Amino acid sequence: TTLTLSEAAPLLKKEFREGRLIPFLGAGFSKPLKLPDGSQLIASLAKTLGFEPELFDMHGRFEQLAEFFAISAPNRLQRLVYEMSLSFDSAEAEALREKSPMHRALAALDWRTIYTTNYDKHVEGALRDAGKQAAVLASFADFQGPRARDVCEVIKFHGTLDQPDTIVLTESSYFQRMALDAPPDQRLRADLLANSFLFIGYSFSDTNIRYIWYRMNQLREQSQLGVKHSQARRCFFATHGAGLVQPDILQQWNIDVIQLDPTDKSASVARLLESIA
Amino acid sequence: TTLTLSEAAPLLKKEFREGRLIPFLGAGFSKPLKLPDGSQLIASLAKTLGFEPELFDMHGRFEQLAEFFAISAPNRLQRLVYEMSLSFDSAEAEALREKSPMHRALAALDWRTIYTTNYDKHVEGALRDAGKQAAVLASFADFQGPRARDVCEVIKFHGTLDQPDTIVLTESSYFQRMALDAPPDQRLRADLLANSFLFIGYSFSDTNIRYIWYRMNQLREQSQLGVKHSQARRCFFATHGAGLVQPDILQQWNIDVIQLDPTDKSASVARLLESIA
Amino acid sequence: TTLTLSEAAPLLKKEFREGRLIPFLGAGFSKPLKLPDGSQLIASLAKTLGFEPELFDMHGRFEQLAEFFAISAPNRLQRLVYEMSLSFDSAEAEALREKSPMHRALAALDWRTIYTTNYDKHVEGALRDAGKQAAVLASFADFQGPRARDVCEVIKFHGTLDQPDTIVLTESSYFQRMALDAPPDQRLRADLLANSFLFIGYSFSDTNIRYIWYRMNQLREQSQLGVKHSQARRCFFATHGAGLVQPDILQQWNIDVIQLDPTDKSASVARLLESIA
Amino acid sequence: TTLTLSEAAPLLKKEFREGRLIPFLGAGFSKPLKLPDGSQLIASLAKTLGFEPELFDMHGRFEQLAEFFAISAPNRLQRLVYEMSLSFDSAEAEALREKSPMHRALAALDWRTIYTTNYDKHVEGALRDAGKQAAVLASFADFQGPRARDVCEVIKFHGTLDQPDTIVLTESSYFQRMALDAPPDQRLRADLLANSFLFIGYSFSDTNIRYIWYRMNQLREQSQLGVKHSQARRCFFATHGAGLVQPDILQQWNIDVIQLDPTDKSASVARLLESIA
Amino acid sequence: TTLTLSEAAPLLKKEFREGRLIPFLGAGFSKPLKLPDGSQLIASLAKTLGFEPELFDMHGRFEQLAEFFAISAPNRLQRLVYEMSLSFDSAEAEALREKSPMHRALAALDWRTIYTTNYDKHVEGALRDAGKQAAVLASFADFQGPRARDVCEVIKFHGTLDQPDTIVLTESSYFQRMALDAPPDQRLRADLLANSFLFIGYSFSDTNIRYIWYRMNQLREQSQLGVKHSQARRCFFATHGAGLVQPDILQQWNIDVIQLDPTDKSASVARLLESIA
Amino acid sequence: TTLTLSEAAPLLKKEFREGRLIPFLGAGFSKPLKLPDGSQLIASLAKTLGFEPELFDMHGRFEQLAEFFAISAPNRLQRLVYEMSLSFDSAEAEALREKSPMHRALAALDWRTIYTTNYDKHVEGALRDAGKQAAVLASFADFQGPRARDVCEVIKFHGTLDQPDTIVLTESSYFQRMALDAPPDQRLRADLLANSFLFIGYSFSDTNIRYIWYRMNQLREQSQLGVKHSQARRCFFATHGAGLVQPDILQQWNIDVIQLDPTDKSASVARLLESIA
Amino acid sequence: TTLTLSEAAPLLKKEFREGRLIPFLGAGFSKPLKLPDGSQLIASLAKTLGFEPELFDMHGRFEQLAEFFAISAPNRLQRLVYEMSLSFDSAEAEALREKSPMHRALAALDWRTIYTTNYDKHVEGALRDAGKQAAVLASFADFQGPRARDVCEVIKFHGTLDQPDTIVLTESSYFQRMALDAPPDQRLRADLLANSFLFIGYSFSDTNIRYIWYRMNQLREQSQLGVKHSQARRCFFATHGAGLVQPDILQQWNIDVIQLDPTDKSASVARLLESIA
Repeated sequence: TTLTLSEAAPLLKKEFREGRLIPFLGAGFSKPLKLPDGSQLIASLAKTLGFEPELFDMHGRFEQLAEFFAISAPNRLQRLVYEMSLSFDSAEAEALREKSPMHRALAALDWRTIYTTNYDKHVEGALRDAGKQAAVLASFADFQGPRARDVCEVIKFHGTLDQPDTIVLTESSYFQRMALDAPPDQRLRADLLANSFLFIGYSFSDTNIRYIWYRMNQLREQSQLGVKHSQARRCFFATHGAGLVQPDILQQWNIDVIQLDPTDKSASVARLLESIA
Repeated sequence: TTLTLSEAAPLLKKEFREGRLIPFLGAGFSKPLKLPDGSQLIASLAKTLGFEPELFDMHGRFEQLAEFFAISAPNRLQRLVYEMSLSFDSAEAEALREKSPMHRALAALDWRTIYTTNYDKHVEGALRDAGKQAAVLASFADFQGPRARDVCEVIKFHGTLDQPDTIVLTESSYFQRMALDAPPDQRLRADLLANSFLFIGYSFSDTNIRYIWYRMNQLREQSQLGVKHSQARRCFFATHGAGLVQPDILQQWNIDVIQLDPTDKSASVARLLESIA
Repeated sequence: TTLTLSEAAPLLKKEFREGRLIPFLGAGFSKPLKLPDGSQLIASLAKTLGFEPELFDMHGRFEQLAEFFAISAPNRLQRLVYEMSLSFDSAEAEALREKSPMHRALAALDWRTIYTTNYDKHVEGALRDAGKQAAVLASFADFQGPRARDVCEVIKFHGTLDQPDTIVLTESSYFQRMALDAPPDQRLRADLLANSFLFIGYSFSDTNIRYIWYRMNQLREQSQLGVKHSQARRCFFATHGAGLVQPDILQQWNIDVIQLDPTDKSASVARLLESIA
Repeated sequence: TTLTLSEAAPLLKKEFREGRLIPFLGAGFSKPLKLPDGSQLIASLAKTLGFEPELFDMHGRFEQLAEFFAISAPNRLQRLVYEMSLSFDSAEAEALREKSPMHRALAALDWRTIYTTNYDKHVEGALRDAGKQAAVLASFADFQGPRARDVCEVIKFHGTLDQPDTIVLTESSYFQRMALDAPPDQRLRADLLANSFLFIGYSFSDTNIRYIWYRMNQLREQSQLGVKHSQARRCFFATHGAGLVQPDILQQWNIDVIQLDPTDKSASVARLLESIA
Repeated sequence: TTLTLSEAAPLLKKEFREGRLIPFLGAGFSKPLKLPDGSQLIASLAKTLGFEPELFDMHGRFEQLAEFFAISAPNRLQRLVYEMSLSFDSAEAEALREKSPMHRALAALDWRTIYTTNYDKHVEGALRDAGKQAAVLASFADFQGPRARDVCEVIKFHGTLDQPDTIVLTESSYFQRMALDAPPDQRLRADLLANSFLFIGYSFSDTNIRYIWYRMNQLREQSQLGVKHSQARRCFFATHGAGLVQPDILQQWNIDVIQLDPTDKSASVARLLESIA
Repeated sequence: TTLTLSEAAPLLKKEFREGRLIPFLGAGFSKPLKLPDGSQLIASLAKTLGFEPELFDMHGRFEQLAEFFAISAPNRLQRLVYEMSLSFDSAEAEALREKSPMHRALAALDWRTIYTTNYDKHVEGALRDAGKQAAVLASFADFQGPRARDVCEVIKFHGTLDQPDTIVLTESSYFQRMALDAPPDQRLRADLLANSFLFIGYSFSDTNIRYIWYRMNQLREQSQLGVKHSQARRCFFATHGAGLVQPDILQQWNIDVIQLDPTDKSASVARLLESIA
Repeated sequence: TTLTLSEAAPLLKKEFREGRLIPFLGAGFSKPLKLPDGSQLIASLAKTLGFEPELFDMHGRFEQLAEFFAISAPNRLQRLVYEMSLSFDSAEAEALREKSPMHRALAALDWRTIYTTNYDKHVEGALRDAGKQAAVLASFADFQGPRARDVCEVIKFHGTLDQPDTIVLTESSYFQRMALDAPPDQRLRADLLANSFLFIGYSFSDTNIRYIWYRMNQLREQSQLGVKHSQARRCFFATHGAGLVQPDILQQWNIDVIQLDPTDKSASVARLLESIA
């Protein structure tokens, strides 16, 4: 129950010719940019509170340690968003983004909507490197602004570093995004009615994208509760290690798993995006 | 920011004299009963599908492996609920429940409402051993039935083994209980307006009780959105290892952490419940 | 499809002996107290804005005219709540409440929970006249306070005049109570799981109690979505003019209509409450 | 250093003929209306918290006991404002206000501005009984509303019972009115530049009107800091017991003390207001 | 976001019929009177100190050069106020004031309060030419004096030339008027609670009236900090060149910009004041 | 809601190890020195004005009777400051200060800043008896003078007897210190941003330290009006009789009440200061 | 009335040996770091709103154009703070800060307190390059945190780029900092009582530092209003072009002007800071 590269290529091409394919890009898409972890950044900020960096990492997950900065030392949480903006959007990360085959193969296609969950600017900046125009959508003021219909709309699903109050990084902020009331969430509610999604750069043990995968399936079934049940467009999830139990769970959430070649991570994602063209 | 046994004893006693203390019992409360794990039970059922037991456990969490039985081999999921009912409610588990000081100290108090998240019958059966009456509340038909006001109402928050369609064990069933629409959820929505909760038998890395801890705090703040902000009754969480970061997070969710003595797990919980008397 | 007085009397008595009957009292229950209309009060306050009283009533419903005071002249809306508290809870209204057979027959029964939607104090004051104790529940601070189990809890579903920020009288406040997030709403979510309701003092053209009648039925059906469908306790609505189409609609909302004698309105309600005893 | 009735009568008449006399009415002006104390009302509300009424009065001043309701039981503070509105503005208090010679002698004069610090409506209602028009000014919305120049403006310096969020009764609300930032305070800042004040109904041990007496003098001296020092209009304070040290202190705060006849309190105030005519 | 002449005429007329419109007149209102600059006057007085007139103007703003006379040669600062009184209030300036259509259209309306920031007498003298009475209010002794209610009160916000110690012309005097403690400032604190302002004769680059525009908005928001936020009366600013960014800033300071016809400056202001009639 | 000696000892020790604990010493700290009352001293000076000492005390509070000397007989007010300097700083008061355990336990700790409100020299002289250096700060010339960083700065909040023009003893001087413009007040404005305060030697009925307790809380909340609300360091107030209502009021002013043993007043304060060490 | 380099060197050295000299660093101190203007940055962000960059600069000052982004397009104001943090704190600005003789001569001295008004980190980073420790103080949470007495405290008077809600850059934020209520303002109120200030890097036409220069002088004179007038420590302002009128104004604001050599701006500031050593 797992597609290969050559099997999924005519399936993705059919969704793209009629304009109904939306990429949903994760943290693994920014892997060739050699960015800092963030868990390494939050551990070095804990030295001022008396923590050793390996000892502060012991006390919980990354969003739980950021919860601790949000309530006990709020000036260090703003310091964390500050030095991620210097690191994730540095000039060295732009130079790797010029030569990355993943970001070139993404920008070679005329997308209409691109979703991403990472905070850096390298999804839009890939489109600017190809001479294309992109519109960042993170806050209410971004949606209200005018733009042309030719422009690909890049929705920052968890905020952008240039709008620091849109960042979803604290554990309490992840829990209140489960109600789906943010402006990126309301845009997702209308796009799942018409489109198929291509999830790239996630792991099966994320537990946040798994709730989104569940909740998208529940909103598709709820949208056809009184009418006869019609078949929906199939979503996709590109993986390098699919496993043996998790692809069967994802079938019932309207998502087919695509096994990519695990020898070179960045090349096999680039061959997937070039087979859509 | 952590209470001890002697510091939390007058705080719990003040809530109990005016009838506003509700225990919320977890899987660690059934630890002295020597029950099977359930993850061990689901691994031995996977031998018929060609899995080694250590290899089937590798492919995900326990609720995710039960999701796999719910969609690929539904007769093995009903087999799992069957042999948990033979194991968790066996005669050997009742005999340990007679002599358990945790279950005796729980039943020595005249509670009005007891919440529990585990499937076995040993919360009510502790009350039956003390000569007291208990009313199990898991489904809609349980709430509709008549009972006296003297009877302690034990709400099975995740179902009961004698009503197998109420069991919350599949991963999709955990995700749809986050909307809080079940009859145990609607009872919780009214009890958080008036009561304080005593959480016993959980870990900080549960990620399901953490959403409940968040969502109870959000429903308290939402219930006083137009009126002036008044101080609510404080909830409590008894732990044997509190850590160093997690008790500060729980303070903002209206929950004080009680450090119990970690040398004997079962005795220190029993000294907590006897200090309320 | 309409019950009479003698037909509904053993049905109401069976629900009352096992403690599962809750009155839900409307504005028609305070009809013998000779209170001012409120629409007459809001029209006389509009003289300072240049309106004739018959002309200000023309421009919309009562909750819509109170919306106009909430946004254009907020000191007149607080004046309206002020002079309803002088009028609805006057000493002349208490003296009629002493001799009212509706309020005496209500207080002759040992209720556990009484719901009411009107702002005046005459539901609790009927219980105080019979020597019984009542607990007013309108805000979050009311639920948090201590009380005995013998005391009948009177939940003010639309607020109380002694807590003016709990009053649901503006049109926008009626619309945001449709989400059912207030503390009287969260108490209603748990009481519909176990109880039957006796609606007294409403009209079929209210359009606010009709949404509540719909939404209670939807929450009963949602509470048994996975289990087998069991039969719920039947609710009741006492009327003096039932009509011919509206009682059939109410049957599908789990509500039986009771036709009372329309010659004397107050006496026939009093004969209903005395047949429960 | 104390004026009598006949000595102060040509001094008050000269300020009134040129329209520069403003009454500043205290709690002693509502003494013939036989109102409840308020300290008696707050003591009877403390029975629900377990206090005896003589024991709750022991723990502090009246504004300090109202501070205790504002933070520990906020629904009882709104209950206090509720039952003062039923008591201070009752029909029995209006009937005594019809026949009170103090309120008749106040309304027989064509005032331009009347200040009062008590919450009841009996300063305006005295003017309505004489067939005159009055404009209540307590909140920002009251000043914004239109009115004629003939109408006497009655500024409620500590709020009105029909606008309960304007009430200055909590101790913290008295402390933040010392900064003089409320809309009645900003009106007082401009009226002290041109007018003389007649303080009626205070005691020397009030400690709130003493700060106002100090701060008015400081604002007069600050308003002529660069120009040559000119003589200001003299303010007045009518008393029944002047004492021996306190009238000399008030001379340096630009206030002359008028000794009234202490045998009948209400008659001697009425002879003062009739000598102005 | 800019009103025209015909759009703002019913808005100004509605504020004037209910007596809540106050003009706030600047230096551009005395432009047709052909007065000397003052910066030209202070430069010619610097010849005695060894300055060329174009060189003395180089060393700072006009209020900063007057600061230099206040501390290094105080007899030349009094000389400056002397020869402004001979020049700004000359007989030639009165003869132009007789025939000025701006000053005739101002005096054709029955104002209650007129604010002005310029030192000359031509705001009152316009009212004396129309046969109307005016009361100059600049110092504490002016407010203390008696007057009738029919008389329009003209408050000199920065002093008058006949009271030379009230002149606000030194830079240090402008800085200490930012605390708003002068008698014209205390009158402004009470008038912003009830009135709308018509600012005529200023520029956007003044930086002194911009602080007043900010501080009036802050005092309106501070006056409704505990009550519900009600809508205030809108202020107005008549301009001949509005620009493109500055009218949007003024919207948040409760001020609408009125674009007047820039071809004839004096005629378009006169058409504005005649449309109010 | 009241700490004991052993409960508050680790809380005070944590603030002291990081140098953020400032004592704020009242008149009860100079109680073992057997000083004259001052109210007894001002009554004996009134014999020359014709007053009996028990009769002069009747006419007002102590600061009000000192107001009477400031305006009617100014040479007796300077006589009062003269004979307090002979009495409060006598050689007999120094000998009791040598053996006082309160003053020894205060000087055994290396404080950085000590505030006191009493006029005598016995707070610095306690530090000189322990061989430590102290710097008295009362006037502007004291702050301007040079000193080392090792020296504990003792700020005389109400003046010192060796600088008689700094004494805050007249009622008008207490009222003008409520604006917080004195040099001890400006130092307090910066120290509340970083430090926690230990109030020793006051009563709940002081009404001057209650305004300071209010105003410190208001300045903490004003200092974080635009940023997210962070938790401040908790202040402390040591008492021998705490009462039952007043400790709850002080909780909202960021002050925890410490109940000391009332059997020996001086010993229980000394055990508090030695538990910090 | 202007000091030279050699004349001011023993005056600055005497204030530094006794620890009473505080630098107050402006935007001209970050001039050798080759930072972008900010007015250039805000003009390039206006291209998305339809402005040419030379045309958007025409419509007002820099803080007024940032006011326009704060109310009409708030996502571009956060974009401005974002790309100043990438530009002002870049790695190229750190490398120039290593070799800057101004920043080396500043860090060669053991300061106790350094004030700065610019947003970049190069005042602390100069101290970190010399192996010294610095503590950034911008928000309330910064003052509450612990630190040693050896550490130089660098107070960011207008905020820091790593705490974006502390930035004072909008025109309305400059106007509300004139009340001096921010935590850097409250620290300035206590430091002017004891210290002398060295202002480096400002112009005479700033109009914001001129209000601070005025208001510091007013707070020194207010702090000695009742005592005899003593001479204060003299403040200093280093300039490259002093002019001819402005140094005489600054003498009355307790500030002496130091004329530095205008041929090399950065070298003459470095010779000033090395003459203090």
